[PDB]
Amino acid sequence: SMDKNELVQKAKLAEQAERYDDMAACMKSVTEQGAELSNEERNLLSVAYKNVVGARRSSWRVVSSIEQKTEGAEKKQQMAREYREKIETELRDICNDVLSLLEKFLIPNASQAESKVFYLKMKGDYYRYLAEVAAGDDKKGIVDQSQQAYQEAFEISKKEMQPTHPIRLGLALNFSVFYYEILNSPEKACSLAKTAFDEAIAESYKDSTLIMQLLRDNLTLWT
Amino acid sequence: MDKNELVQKAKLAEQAERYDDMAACMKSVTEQGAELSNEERNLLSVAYKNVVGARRSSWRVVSSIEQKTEGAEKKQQMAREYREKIETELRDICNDVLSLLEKFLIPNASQAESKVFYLKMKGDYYRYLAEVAAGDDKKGIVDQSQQAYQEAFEISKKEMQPTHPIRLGLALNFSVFYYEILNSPEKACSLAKTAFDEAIAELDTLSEESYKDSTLIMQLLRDNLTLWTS
Amino acid sequence: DDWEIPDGQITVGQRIGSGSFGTVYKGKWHGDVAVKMLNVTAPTPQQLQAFKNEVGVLRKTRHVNILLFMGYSTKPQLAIVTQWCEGSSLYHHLHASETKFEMKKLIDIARQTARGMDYLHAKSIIHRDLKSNNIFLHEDNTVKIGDFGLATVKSRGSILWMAPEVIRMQDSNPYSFQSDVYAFGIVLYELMTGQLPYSNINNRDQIIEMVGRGSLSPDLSKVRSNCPKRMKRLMAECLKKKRDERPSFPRILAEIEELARELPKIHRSASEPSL
Amino acid sequence: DDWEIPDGQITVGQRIGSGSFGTVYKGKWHGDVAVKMLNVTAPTPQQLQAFKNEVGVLRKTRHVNILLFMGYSTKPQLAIVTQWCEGSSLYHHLHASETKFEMKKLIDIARQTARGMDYLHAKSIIHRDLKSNNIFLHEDNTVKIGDFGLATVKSRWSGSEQLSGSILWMAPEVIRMQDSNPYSFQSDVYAFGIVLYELMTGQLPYSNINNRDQIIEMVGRGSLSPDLSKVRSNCPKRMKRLMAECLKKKRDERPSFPRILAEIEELARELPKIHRSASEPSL
Ligand SMILES: OCCn1cc(-c2ccc3c(c2)CC/C3=N\O)c(-c2ccncc2)n1
Ligand SMILES: OCCn1cc(-c2ccc3c(c2)CC/C3=N\O)c(-c2ccncc2)n1
Repeated sequence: SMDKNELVQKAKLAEQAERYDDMAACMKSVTEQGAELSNEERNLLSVAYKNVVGARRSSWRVVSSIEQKTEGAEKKQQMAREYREKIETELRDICNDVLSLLEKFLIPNASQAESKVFYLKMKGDYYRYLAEVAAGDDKKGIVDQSQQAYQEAFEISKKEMQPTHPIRLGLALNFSVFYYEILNSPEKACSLAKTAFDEAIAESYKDSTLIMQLLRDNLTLWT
Repeated sequence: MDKNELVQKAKLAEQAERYDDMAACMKSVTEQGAELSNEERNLLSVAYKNVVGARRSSWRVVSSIEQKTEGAEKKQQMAREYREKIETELRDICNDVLSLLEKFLIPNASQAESKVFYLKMKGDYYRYLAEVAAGDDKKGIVDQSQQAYQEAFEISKKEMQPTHPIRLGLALNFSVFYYEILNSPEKACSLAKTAFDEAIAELDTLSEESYKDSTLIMQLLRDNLTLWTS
Repeated sequence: DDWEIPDGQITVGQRIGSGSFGTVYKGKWHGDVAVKMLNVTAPTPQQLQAFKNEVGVLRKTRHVNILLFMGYSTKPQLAIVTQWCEGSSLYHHLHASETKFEMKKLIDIARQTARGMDYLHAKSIIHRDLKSNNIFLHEDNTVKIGDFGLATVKSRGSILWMAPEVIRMQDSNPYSFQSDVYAFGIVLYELMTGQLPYSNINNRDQIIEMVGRGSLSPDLSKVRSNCPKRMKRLMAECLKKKRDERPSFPRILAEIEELARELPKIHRSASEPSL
Repeated sequence: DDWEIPDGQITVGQRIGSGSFGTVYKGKWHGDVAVKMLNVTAPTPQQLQAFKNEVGVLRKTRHVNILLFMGYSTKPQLAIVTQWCEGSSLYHHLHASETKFEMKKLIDIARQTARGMDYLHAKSIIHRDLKSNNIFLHEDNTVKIGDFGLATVKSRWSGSEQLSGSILWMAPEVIRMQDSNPYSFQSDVYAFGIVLYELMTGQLPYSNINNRDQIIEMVGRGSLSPDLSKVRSNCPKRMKRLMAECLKKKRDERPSFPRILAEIEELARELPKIHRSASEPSL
């Protein structure tokens, strides 16, 4: 019910108030506006939904672990499960919002390659997030779409982007953990992770320093 | 439905850091009408303290942005309207807790421990309402905060030892009321220093668990006294 | 002598706690200071021995991780004066306020403490009461070991940090460098555990009785999940039942320092985060 | 054998710079240490007496705002070893990175420096080279006064010194070299006045001037004084008055460090609090 500038201002204000549900709503309206987002607006949408869905992922992991360690108690296990599926539903709704925005606005209105690899990566990450909680009859489908979008972005990633480039470095990180976690293909995942790290060492200044540490931690722990 | 199922789902919401869910569970448990247990009391307290603390922190941030925005008249209008959204949430949370206190907790408190704990909670939530109230209802809310604090303080000094963690916490929050709300540092330091000094005397007395409980609030009193005298 | 402070120069402020042989206050003397003071009217001959022994030990200490002794006074009543440390004791943060420290900060605390007692043992100083209560935090930046009232130079009620041989006291002097290493192992237990050891046993005499025989040892499974495996092994090494299987502080310090280097951000797989 | 450290125990690392009478490196000795050392095979009687005086002075310093002396060595070369300070000198922060210090932290830095020089003068120690480079920030939080190579105990037979290039902090009497003792407690107070100038303006004094050698002559003369009009507006009025008091041209009207300290302590309490009170947390 307001200007794109008014919604972006309320989004930045919600970000500093750490009210990520408000920021997500603002950026959702701004994207339903139809215009290509700027790097700042893109970045705000990313921060918003990542925090919104990360809270639910953290709660899901905690409550699932509690479900596991419930021994000799149905009703304890019954409460944890039903709570896990409540969080699970929230988890799905968030990702469905984000994937609908990705498919109806973000990827199609991306002019340069940078934007469309970023949005396809996000596409892969949210299908991935869906992946973690998928049941199994529909699990397969979601995982398939995750890697399809991921790799489609991957194909364009190391073709127009410099080895130091963080969107690229991050896409690899997410694609590698996609293979390692979601599926179980450590070799491919480890292949990818070491490949990207060494190509980065070969050739943002502070941004890349920390993504290479995340790559070095990953391989150290994966092997 | 069961009270124990509500307590267990409250603990699970606490583990998942979904404090709105924990607060709802505990509100259901307190609306059943029975006197709460010590664990149930502390779960309700933790839940609403997190629920309201999120809003207090966000309110402070956007309020600061509101006063510090000069050039832009439209931006300052947006920060004002978002501050009022957060404020409305804040007030509803506090009014929820104060209604729970008045209707169930305070009247059902048999022991003195319980009645100082709940009167102090009443002082805290009226103090959170004082932190954002402006002009008209401000005086009424400040008075209700001070009144609840004062009654709990008298009952603390008459049936609780100076080291008792509830009395020490009442001292800490009442001194913070004096400093931040009434803007009277001297009276705040007087109350804080008296409670801390009276506890330090008898600190050798306590068991090793009682010592952990008491020292956790005494360190906060001395931190406050260090900040207020500096 | 050259460390005595004339009476009248120190303004003693609020009483804040207790120490080995006296009560501790905050004071002003060219800034802030901590003052441990015995309030007895006429010190008895044992109290003057304790006080001058502590001063003698402290005047040999000059290290960033030792509570810096600044002077002493005797005039109104006997008094030891140190630098002021505004954060509390490690025991406070761990077991009374449960300050949630990151594993990186816990490793740094253990590392600094290890430096402090490497310095101490290298000058032949045995502390004999090392515990998280005697470890002070200075503005969440430096660790400082204190209260040397029970310390000594080795010349020819805090039970949970006492090594088994010290509990037995069957030997004339059970205290040694190794005993200190065992207390350090217990402090590492607190850092990597979040809890004090033997949380289930209720009474003090029972716990003394069982650790002295060896029936009871700390439960290491209670170590937090992100604790580096080298640190857990080092705890095991510092806590071995028999004194001579314990490492020396040069070796403890070197491995914790090496160990502090290379610590991962988090334990499991990690995805890109910009937020 | 009092504070002497045996040879072989100290692992000396990278060269970090120079100090008064030696070059400074990083070292390992029960943790990190700083080492000021003289890179010579055989010390002359003058370098050996200078080193002996500095050890004698440092052995009397035991204060949080004085760089903690930890020991000395004679064996390979003469060396003074101190605590290590991660960070930079206040000179580096103010004029080499323009680290944005808040006025509150600037007040605190001045207060800690004042505590250090209060301690020093109460033990009859004159530093005689107090400058922003000899003030080190440990963990960008704590002030540590260092480099005691030109320091002395106030004695009848005091001293005898390489004043060199760092002369901005030198008081007019020290520039003129015409009175009984050009160095004194008041010379230290004027050096302190200059470091508050740096703290409150952000720049060195006599910065905007055309010629450089005469500058001395002008300060010597009394013709030139720091431009107190470049103090920033958020600098408290008591602090600007106090720095003027520490910079006054005739030694005897400058204040002493007990009351400089009391004034910095009292005015620091009148600045708005940056934090809020703490309330009872969740059990
Ligand atoms: O543990 C909480 C109570 N508490 C006790 C002390 C304490 C304990 C022993 C000793 C000193 C101070 C000074 C002299 C001494 N031993 O000789 C401190 C403290 C230490 C350093 N800075 C500020 C406070 N807090
Ligand atoms: O201009 C900056 C170069 N720089 C010089 C020193 C220094 C200066 C004098 C002295 C020592 C170190 C040690 C002994 C001494 N005086 O006797 C330091 C420093 C001091 C403390 N921690 C880290 C570095 N940096």
